[PDB]
Formats: sequence, structure tokens, C-alpha cells
Amino acid sequence: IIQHSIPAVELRQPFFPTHMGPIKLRQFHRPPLKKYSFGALSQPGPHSVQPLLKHIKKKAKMREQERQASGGGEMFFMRTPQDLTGKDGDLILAEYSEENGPLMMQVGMATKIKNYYKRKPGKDPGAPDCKYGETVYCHTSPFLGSLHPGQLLQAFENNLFRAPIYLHKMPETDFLIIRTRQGYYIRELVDIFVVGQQCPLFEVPGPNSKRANTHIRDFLQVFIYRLFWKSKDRPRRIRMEDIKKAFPSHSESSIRKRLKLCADFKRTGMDSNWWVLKSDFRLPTEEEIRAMVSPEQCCAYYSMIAAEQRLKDAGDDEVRTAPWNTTRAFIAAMKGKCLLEVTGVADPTGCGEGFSYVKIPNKDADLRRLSLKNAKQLLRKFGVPEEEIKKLSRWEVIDVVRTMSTEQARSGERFSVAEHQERYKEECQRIFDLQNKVLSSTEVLSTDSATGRCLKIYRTFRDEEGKEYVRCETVRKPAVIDAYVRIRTTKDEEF
Amino acid sequence: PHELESQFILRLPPEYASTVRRAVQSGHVNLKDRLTIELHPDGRHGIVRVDRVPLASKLVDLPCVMESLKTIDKKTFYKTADICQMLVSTEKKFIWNHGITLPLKNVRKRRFRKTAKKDVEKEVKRLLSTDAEAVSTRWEIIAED
Repeated sequence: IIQHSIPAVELRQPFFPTHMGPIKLRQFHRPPLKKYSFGALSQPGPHSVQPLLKHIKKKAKMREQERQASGGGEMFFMRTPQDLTGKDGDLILAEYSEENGPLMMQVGMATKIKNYYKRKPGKDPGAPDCKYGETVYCHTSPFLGSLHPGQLLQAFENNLFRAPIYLHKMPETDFLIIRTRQGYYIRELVDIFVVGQQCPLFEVPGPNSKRANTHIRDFLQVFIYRLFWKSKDRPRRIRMEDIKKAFPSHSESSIRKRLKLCADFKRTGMDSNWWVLKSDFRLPTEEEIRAMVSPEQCCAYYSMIAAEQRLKDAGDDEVRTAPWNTTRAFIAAMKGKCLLEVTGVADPTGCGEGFSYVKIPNKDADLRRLSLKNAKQLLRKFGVPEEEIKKLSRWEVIDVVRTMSTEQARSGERFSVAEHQERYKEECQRIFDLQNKVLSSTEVLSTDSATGRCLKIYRTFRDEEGKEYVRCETVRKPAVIDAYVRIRTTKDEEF
Repeated sequence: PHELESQFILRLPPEYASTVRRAVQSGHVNLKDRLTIELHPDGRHGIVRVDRVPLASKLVDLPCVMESLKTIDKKTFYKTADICQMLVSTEKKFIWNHGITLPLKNVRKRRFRKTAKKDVEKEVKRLLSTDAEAVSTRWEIIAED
């Protein structure tokens, strides 16, 4: 139902990167402000910002002319990368509550705003109207908690997640500066949503999983097909070091495995040092290449490799907070396989607000020989109420005495269903209500080793002319210690 | 080729924010002369000049991640960019603890689960180079001294 932009469904590299290094995985979804080498902003000095208001209304009038020329219905406009600029259209901002979400949209992907509205019991006036999104009446709450009667909750809904959003007005001081190579541009913003804890609808694969390796192979194959489509020479031909520039972490055996079928290497003559396309091979059409890899699979892979980097940098609680575990836990809880402990360590807040998506399981002859009368006296002795003593049904009285039991054990030398499920359901609603209240609040908030052993390194270097000075350096930081000695221990084992 | 646009947020003092807001909503190119931005080669320092009046600026890192979302029909929204930086005008200093919205205040301190600076890797790279450029190396885990 979600229709991404044509740059997004075709997996263009600017928007969907082929390879992300370690410093680019640490800055995942937090791209720093890069310095330009060539352009107008590359020259140092003051630079005028340029007000786009004529550009916004000219583009909106032009898109309305396009829509009314095409019959007046709803149209699809995002067909070019230049449609995805911030210089036109009605921009809103969307802030996230969690630091690192389990899933996150790439640039160019679409999402919808759904206003879930539970009617009041009996008569209700109608959904409180909202500026953005479409309204839907939800008897069955999409989220973990349940909506109150007469409560409208907006939410981002797409294929990746579903998350409750809360409209706030912008600060009176903040504007939005779009910088490109040519200059600065300024918009005002008026609407900013706060996005609550995401409910994941797509499962992030694990590292070295079968789905992970399948996505890597299919992504490389799609890139190879699109390089063959872009080739202008008739027997379409590509170069290997284009693919080695795109995927530099790949061993070249895997790239040659992808090129083995569908291409062959010409060493001599014409097309030399090129991988020409085989003449019997039909290059797949655009819709087949789109059916190979989906953009949401690329977002799940990017979430996996970013979480791999964060875990790797931070040396089992953290492993539980990894998105493959949490996405598997939430999707399994939605089918009803298992339950989740809603208070735990996978909690992205670190306090009582928010949920944690980690799996929890959903889980003597003589009494009959008592001869009713003595069983009556025994029920009187235990303190059983007089109603059960009064009915005096032999079988019921003995069953009640058996229920009373007396227990005991020792060696030498109890609901497991409704109560557990009910506690999980009520807690999910309580956490959901608490999360909604904290995020909605327009109230101003006031600004507010195991061994105990340090590391010392002595050394020996030679100075200019002739000298043999020795430097003793002490590292008191337990973080530098761990990374230092971990490498030293690994080296002790590299030989 | 296409280069992803880089959007950031500019925060101004409130009177200067009111003048810049009035000049933006007016829409003339008069604003272009009035508002300039000079970013220093530190990378985290600047001047924003409103009506040729210099203001001191710092480019700070925001604790949450924002995303600009454009729309044509106000029912389907397309993500255009990721915002993580703010040029407030008036290292640890270049990190902002609060979020832009009112509910997100002291988010880094209270609403964020403990997370690592990934810094330490760069420090280890500096120590490894000194080790490899030496002759002998003596490691010793120590006690109080």
C-alpha cells in the first residue's frame, strides 16, 4: 500500500548506500555537516541565505496544474531525485524518542499518518479532526495498550514499523536551513511530531543469518544488473573495479560468483578487461529487478550492521537489546507465540517509561474412606466456611478437603494462564498510557575496572644522533585499557 | 550524480528570531542581504549576521534524530533528510543534552538508556603507532601508586 519514490524502489546509491564503513556506521542516521571542496560554499567567508517562498508556491501551483490536467484525482509526483528536495512541499519534522530505533526509514521512502479513533460508548460526536493523516476507527488497538473511549491517537504507519506520534508546535526561535553546494536556503517550520516507541513490523535479521547473506547476495546482484543496464556499448559490458568501488568489503570471489552466470571476462581483442554480458542471457526487466530486493529489507540490513558496529565497539543484556532479538520478540508476541516482559533491560528509555521487547514464555483413597461425617468434622477443623460443610456432598466435600491438603515434603542426604496473561495485558496498557502522557505534555521541564587496576607501558626508542631514552606512560582510563590489552592478547594468539 | 541535501536547524535569539521570521514570511530577496552565515574552519563555530549584526554561533549535536518529511496531499509523507545538528546563536561543549520539543528535555541524561561514545578507538590508534615505532615494550597491570 505504501508507494515509495522511484529513487527509493530502484535502490539508488545516494539514498541507499552499498557500503557503510565504521565511521559511517557510528554516524548512522546522524550525518555530519560536510565541508565542500568545490562550489560556492567551499570558498571561505560569509554566505547569504536565500528565502524560498516563491519557489514553494510556484512548485505547488505547478503540481496542482499537473494534477488537474491528469483528471483531478490523486497523483504520484516523486519520480525524480529532485522531487525529494526540502525546497518545496509542506515539510513537517519528526523527532524520535529512542536513541537508536530497531528500524528507521531511508531518504526517499514513504510513510502514512493514521489517526486511530475509538468511538465513545454509544453516542459520539466524531473524530476530533486533525490537520495531517486520515482517520480510521480502531476497535482493536494496533499498539500494545488499548485506546480509551473517545481518544484519538495519531501514528506513523508504513511497512517498517508503526509508532505513535504526537504533534507539537515548533519553538519560536528555530528555522530550517537547507544547505547545498550553491548556497543556504531557509524555511520556517510550524509542525513537529514526537515519535514514541516503535512497534516493529519487519524482522531485522541477525548477523551471519541466512536472510542476512541472502540480502547481501541479492543486493550485489541488483547492483550488477543495474550497472549492465546503464552500459552503453551493445554487448553490454561492465568493469570489475566499479563493483569493487561500490562493495569494497566483499571478497572478489563473491563478486566473480555473481558475474559467473550472466557475464564472461574478455582478456584479449575487443572488450578486453571487460565483463561482457552473455548473448543468451536475458537481462531482467525493471519490475523484476524491483521484485528482487525491497527497500525495507535494505533498512533492516542497515539496522543490523549499525547495531553490529555499536555492540562491537562496546566490547548479554546489550545483546538482548539488539534489533534482531527485539524485532523477533515483538513479531512473535503479535502472533501470540509468546509474551514480553514489559519492564526489563531492552527498555530504550532506561526508566519506567517505554516497553522492552524480549521474549518471556507464556507459562488419596483415605480421603474417600473418611466416610462423610469425619470429613465434615475435618472441614470444620480446617476453617472451611459453613456453606461447603452445609451442602455436605460426599464427593464435593472430599474434593474441598483434598484442595485444602496440608502439603509437606523434605528429603534427606497457582494460575499459569489467565493471571499471567492478564498481568501482561494490563501492564502493556499502563506503560502505553504513561508513554502517551509524558510525550504529549506541553509542560516546561527545568534544565537539570573489576580489578581496580590501571595500565602502565614502559618503552625504548632511539633519538637523533645516538640516544636510548625510555618512556613510562600510565593509562588510568579503564576504557583505553580494555581496547589496548584486548588487541595485545589477540596478537599473543596471532603467532 | 545526486548529493543528499544537508539540513540543519538554526536557533536565534528571540528578538532576532522575530525579525528573521518576519523577513522570511515576507518573502522578498531583501532577507538574503540581511541574513548571512559564516562557518569557521573549526567546524563548530560561526557567526550568524542578522541585519548586519554579528551573533556568536556553535554547531551542536542533537541527542535525538529528526527527519524532514515532505508531502503533497498531507496523507503520505516522504522522508527528505536527517537532521542531527543545530547552529545555536547568541567535544562535550558541542553536544546538546536537550531535544527540540518540549517533552524532550534532559533526554540524554534521563530518557536515554546508557550508551557508549561509539574517541577511545582514536586514542588506541595513537598508542599503537608509538608501540610499533619503539624497540622494547613492557606492559604491567598495576595497583595504587
